[PDB]
Amino acid sequence: TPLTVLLRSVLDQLQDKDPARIFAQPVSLKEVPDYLDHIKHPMDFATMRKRLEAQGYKNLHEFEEDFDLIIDNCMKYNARDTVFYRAAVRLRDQGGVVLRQARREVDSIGLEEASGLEHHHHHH
Repeated sequence: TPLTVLLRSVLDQLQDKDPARIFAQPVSLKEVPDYLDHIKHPMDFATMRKRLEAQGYKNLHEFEEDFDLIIDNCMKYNARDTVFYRAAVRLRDQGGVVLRQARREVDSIGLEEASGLEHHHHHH
């Protein structure tokens, strides 16, 4: 469907803002045993991918909410002076540009035309 196509393109670009794959898979309790003491709703790109594949996002807003979980959880759990926190800040800022442009396109030119534009932009 057009919505899956749009969200797939957006998710691919969001992951490009995470080149070291810090957010690509769930945080492991084996490596981070106290994670769930601070984070109640873990989220990661692979989990968003699965939800996408199954048409589990009603619209862009629900998709943004999952992206926000990835960001907010990382800035909550990890202290400011860490590699994880800084990577979350870059993903928040760089991905926010992507998300606001995608919403802007859907609202102005329609979902199909936005999915077409998101599959290959001519500029950024």
